[PDB]
Amino acid sequence: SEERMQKENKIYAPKDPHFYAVVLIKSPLRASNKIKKTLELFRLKHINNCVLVKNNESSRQMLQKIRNFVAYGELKLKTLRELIYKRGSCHIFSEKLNITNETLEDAFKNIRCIEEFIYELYFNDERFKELNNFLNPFKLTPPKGGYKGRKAKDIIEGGAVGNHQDKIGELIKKMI
Amino acid sequence: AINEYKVYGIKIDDNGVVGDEVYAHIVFATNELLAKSSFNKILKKQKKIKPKNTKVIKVEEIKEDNKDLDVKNYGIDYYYKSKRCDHKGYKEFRGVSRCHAVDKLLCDIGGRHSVKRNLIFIMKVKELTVDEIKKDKIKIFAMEDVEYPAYRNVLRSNKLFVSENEKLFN
Amino acid sequence: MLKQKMFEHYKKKAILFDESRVPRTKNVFYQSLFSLYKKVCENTENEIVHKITKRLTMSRTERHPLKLSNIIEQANGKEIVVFVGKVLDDDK
Amino acid sequence: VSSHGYRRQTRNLFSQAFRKHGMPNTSTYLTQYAVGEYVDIKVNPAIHKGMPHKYYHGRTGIIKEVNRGSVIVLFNRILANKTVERKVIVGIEHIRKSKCQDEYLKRLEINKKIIEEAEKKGEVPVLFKRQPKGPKPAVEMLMNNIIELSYDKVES
Amino acid sequence: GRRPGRCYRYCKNKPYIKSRFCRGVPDPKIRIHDLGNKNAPCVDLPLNVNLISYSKEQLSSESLESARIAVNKYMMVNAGKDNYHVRINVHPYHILRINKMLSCAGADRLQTGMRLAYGKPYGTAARVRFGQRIISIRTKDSNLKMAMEALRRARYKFPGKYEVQKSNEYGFSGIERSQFEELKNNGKLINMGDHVKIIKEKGTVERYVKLCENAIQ
RNA sequence: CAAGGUAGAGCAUGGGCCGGUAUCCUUAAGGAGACGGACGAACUGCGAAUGUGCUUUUCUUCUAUGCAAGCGUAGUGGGCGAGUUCUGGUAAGCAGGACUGGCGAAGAGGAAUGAACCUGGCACUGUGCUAAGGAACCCAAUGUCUGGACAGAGACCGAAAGAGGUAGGUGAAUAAAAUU
Repeated sequence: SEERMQKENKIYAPKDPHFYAVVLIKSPLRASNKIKKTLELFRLKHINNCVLVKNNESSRQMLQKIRNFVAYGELKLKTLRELIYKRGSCHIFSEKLNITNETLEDAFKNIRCIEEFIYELYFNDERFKELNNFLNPFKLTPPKGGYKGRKAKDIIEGGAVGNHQDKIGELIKKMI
Repeated sequence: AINEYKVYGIKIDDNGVVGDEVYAHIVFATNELLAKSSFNKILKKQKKIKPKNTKVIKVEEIKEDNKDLDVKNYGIDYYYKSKRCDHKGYKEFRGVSRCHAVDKLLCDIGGRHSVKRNLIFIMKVKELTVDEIKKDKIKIFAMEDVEYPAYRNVLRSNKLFVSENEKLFN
Repeated sequence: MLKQKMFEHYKKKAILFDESRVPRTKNVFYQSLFSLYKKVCENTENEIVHKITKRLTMSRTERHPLKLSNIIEQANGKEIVVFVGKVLDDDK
Repeated sequence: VSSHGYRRQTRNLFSQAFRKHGMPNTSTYLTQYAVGEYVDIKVNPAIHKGMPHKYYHGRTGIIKEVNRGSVIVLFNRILANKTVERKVIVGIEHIRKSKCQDEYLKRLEINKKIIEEAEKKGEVPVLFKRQPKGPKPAVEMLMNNIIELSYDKVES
Repeated sequence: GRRPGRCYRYCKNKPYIKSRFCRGVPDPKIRIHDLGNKNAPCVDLPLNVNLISYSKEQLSSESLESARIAVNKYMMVNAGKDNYHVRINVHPYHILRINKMLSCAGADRLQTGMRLAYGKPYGTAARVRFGQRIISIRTKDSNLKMAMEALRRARYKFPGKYEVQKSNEYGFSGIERSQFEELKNNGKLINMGDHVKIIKEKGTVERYVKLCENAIQ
């Protein structure tokens, strides 16, 4: 496609992705009640938790309120795979469990292996709610080699919170 | 270290490609995110398109060759913010790349005027021949007329204590 | 889809027996009867059985009595009626 | 210290707008009201009967009862950390019909068609929900007509 | 006597003005605002020089009066009476208060200490902000170095920072010198003492004609 | 979808400071003035951001180890402090309000020490990693590059006013190296 387009002096820019990934970088214990409620609705509870969220106008206004606590951005397929394979897990209602063939078949009548799960999650938009709400929040370690500056500054200022765009993969890869 | 990037972008509303114009901007920055930040800054001040109505279509890095590390002369036009106002000026440097030239200016102004790197703006970078040089500083080095000896001593070994009768420096 | 699935789960869990409740009476004949119903509940989803088992655990005041005529008034044309309590005479 | 009369602190409120003094227009008197409509309170300072208390100015409620020249409207209010309903009497000169239900009523008109067909042909409605604005769309660009931008303005 | 200037330097309180609510206020010390050749036509005194504020504070009516005398005496001796015009731009409208207390304190029938502490009128001041023009001069172009030195002497009478600067403007018009000449030639200006009115193609024609016969050229 | 009059901006009704060309009125003074500059917590012609309420799950997102009418009964009714703002006062570790988190009733690691500041909320053990803050020695971990700076200075530290030394920017000259 890129060849055909360049061969007729035109640029193509794909649609923005359907989901962002969010990581809780610093402690919320002194934030206001309005902030605490917003973190609850995104299922974030302890430091170094990571979670996936629908890209949508409501979500983008929720993120604006909490941007001083969280790093966020977009995630390509290679990193999504390493996350699910190395740190993924699930729940039925109050029972926490490992992702196995029996448990997929039970929950989603037509997904049978962990590779089909990752494929649907990335490529099918209309099933995102069901597919996302099956996974538990990911529990990560602090990054290997530490943070370079005062993490509470914005990424533009040289810290660690805010919008890392196409480059969140680098933070997550040090935290798996 | 500093790098050079060129960012391209368009306007959008409730529907796509609302203007047929494309806008471009060359910038020296450390990474792509600091590049994209600058593009947003200039659009909002020279036009009035805020981020929610913009989309970046491309970011590209610009790189030279210089396999033999040949040394060249450059002139740079800049401004910076102080406590009073904004101060414009021009200075000349030598180096193996445009980025090598630009990193030396940023270091200079931080040393001489006590300014953080984000308050300095580059307006123009130009490569020059020997007849073009304006100020005094680099001309002797450009005309190839310099030799000098070493002022700093250098340690011979990593050991902390050594015998009195050994050679200590260089 | 999901919002319905969730609510239909809550409605069910609101009916079923709690299994961490027990009657306070030291009467061994009453405690026998509770044991039967308890073992039936863990092998069924039927709402009538669950309701009965929850009511055996409530206090004497919660098990308020009814008069014969009021049972008939509430029977609504059924043949068998069930009541966790004591049935008294109506002189009227 | 301050006082506590019925029209305390109403110097800005309860004053006419510039070049809009005088009595109300005919449309005010020819509007018909019904129980269950949503209505919106805005006091006219020139009319001295049937005025509500200034807490209710600019609030919207629901019509409970209709009389010759006045209406009873239901409101809710927090007092001592509990919710209380309040029944406010207002004259027809101090009210206007509310616009707050407008979009919902349009949506109901569309739903009312589908919900009938859903019995005949399908089994359940598609129901036409609203969705929040999604991600930024994709674009194909011709790449002539490039415009350059520069820090040419020195800003002395 | 008076309290020192540090007591009333910064703009702590809201403006407070002589009115029906505030009575028994003393007169300000400065009363005279224009000096030199007041009615000289705008064209005759092209150079403009100003004292400009780099601070946000209150200036007492006593300080303004001392500066007037200082600036005027210099220009009068050096420029001559007919060659200059000085204007002091700021007016002392704000009222200062004092909560007066006795020396032989500790015990009296008078209500002692911080009981009923609201003060009485004490004096007046002007309130000033950054980049404001405090004193302004117009003169002949020969008198730049003289006008500079006159304004320097005011700079020592006020708290904070102030700078002497030269303007782009013609006179006490608001017009840059380049533009003024371009409107003067081509007949568009009407003199009104220290300033000018610009003729425009806006009204009825018989008025336009009647204006144009009055132009400066 | 409503309501609002603060910050900014303005001086059209009311209060109110200084100066005015032509022209006008008298005087042979002064006054008025087609206009400019300066202003109000109890001046307004215009008007934000943040905050408040109403409807819609027929609207995203979360939700049972969750909410909870009703009944019975306790303690409390001297508060204090930080950040952002306000009123009285020359001010105050002073007196008095508003909003969002604390100490009270909160330990642990860090600011040498400190109720409230930074990191961050505690059952009991074991192995790894990071925060804030550090890395000659006291004391677990330290080095490198480029400019400035000589004062028993600085790393900890006061004003209006200034010359001297040195490093750079911009604008004027002159030039038989440059200089002002």
